[PDB]
Amino acid sequence: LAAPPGELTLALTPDDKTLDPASLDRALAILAEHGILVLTGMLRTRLTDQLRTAMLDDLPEVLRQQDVPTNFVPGHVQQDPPVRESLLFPDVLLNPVVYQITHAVLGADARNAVYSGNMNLPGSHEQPVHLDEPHLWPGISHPPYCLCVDVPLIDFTLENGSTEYWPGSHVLNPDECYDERGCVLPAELERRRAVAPPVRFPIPVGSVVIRDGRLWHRGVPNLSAAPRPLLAMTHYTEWFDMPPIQLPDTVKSWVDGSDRHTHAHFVAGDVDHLT
Ligand SMILES: NC[C@H]1O[C@H](O[C@H]2[C@H](O)[C@@H](O[C@H]3O[C@H](CO)[C@@H](O)[C@H](N)[C@H]3O)[C@H](N)C[C@@H]2N)[C@H](N)[C@@H](O)[C@@H]1O
Ligand code: NI
Repeated sequence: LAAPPGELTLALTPDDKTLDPASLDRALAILAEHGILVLTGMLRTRLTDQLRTAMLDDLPEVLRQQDVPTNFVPGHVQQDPPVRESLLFPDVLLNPVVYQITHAVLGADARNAVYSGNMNLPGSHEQPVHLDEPHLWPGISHPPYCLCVDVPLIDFTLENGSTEYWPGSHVLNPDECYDERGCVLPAELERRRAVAPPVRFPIPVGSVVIRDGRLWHRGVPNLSAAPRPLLAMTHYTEWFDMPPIQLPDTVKSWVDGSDRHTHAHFVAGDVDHLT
């Protein structure tokens, strides 16, 4: 593919603060059927440039750690973006279109409880197909309780490790489908591949991906010369237990008391996001 598939894609400008009813209906219809929705033209260059720069500037500190935290296989580094006041942007944390969709899917009490990132390094390995958040009981069909909000901080290409997604996989929860790490058992993977094979496609910087937290996906090798930073948030239902995001009380004024909710603990000092 050369672009996000039309059936998963809704196009916007950074000026759009709400989806009209027909746009919201299509957004919800895509998330319900495919478990993944690509929103193009959401974020200004000004914001993505500063976040990209901050995360690449922090990568050296991350690679110096005694144990570099990875997801599954070499080269998929867990990296939190900074929570400096200067790098906490309302249009990223409290995006009005993102929360319009998450409010409609999860309810008005839904809250962001993740402010993290995935730095995919040059020469990274293939992750096993997994879900980031499990089904709440084995062998049970239930609606979503969490939505991953993924912000690419550079153009994602097939070369630099755009994520493999398995459309419609978010509703699959037969017995002995998942292991303790959330990896899909091989038997189920092959059966699914027959009827609905995975897709991988470019995603331009400025885009936002909203997906069911239970969607099957894998990180894949970054074959470029440059690390591929993703900023990651996750909206949960009110009743799902999550630790709070540590934020500086310098952002409490606009974060706390907003009707788009964040599970946050506000600290007096600077926060150390890296450990
Ligand atoms: N899309 C955002 C992020 O999603 C995932 O991070 C998740 C964990 O996966 C999840 O853990 C779940 O899975 C574990 C192992 O399967 C189980 O032990 C655990 N009980 C179960 O809650 C935590 N609750 C929250 C964390 N933010 C990815 N790792 C990461 O790449 C990505 O940035
Ligand atoms: Ni994952």
